[PDB]
Amino acid sequence: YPIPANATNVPISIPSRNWAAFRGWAFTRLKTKETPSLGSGYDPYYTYSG
Amino acid sequence: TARGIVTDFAFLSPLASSAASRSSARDDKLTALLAQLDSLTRELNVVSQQLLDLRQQVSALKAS
Repeated sequence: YPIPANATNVPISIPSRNWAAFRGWAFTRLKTKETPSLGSGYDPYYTYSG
Repeated sequence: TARGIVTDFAFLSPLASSAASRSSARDDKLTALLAQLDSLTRELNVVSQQLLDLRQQVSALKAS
């Protein structure tokens, strides 16, 4: 879930499922310019190949 | 122009589902501003009369 403009506080979304067994939890953060929407090959707004 | 207009709408795609939880997250946070920025402003105007009396504590006694 993205972080638009000057941003700090964001909650989680998905509720309805069965929570069987986990191993751990991990966070991470990446730019929307750096990484495109997955499942296409080429996107117009992806102009950062680094 | 061909690329410039397109970028803004599409990138909010995973955020689309959490529309209800944020419109109401906002309102109560603004109610939190009502008290947190009242108490804070009240501390500034009081300094108004404290420094005004501190003025006349020094200015009247430095003189003698």
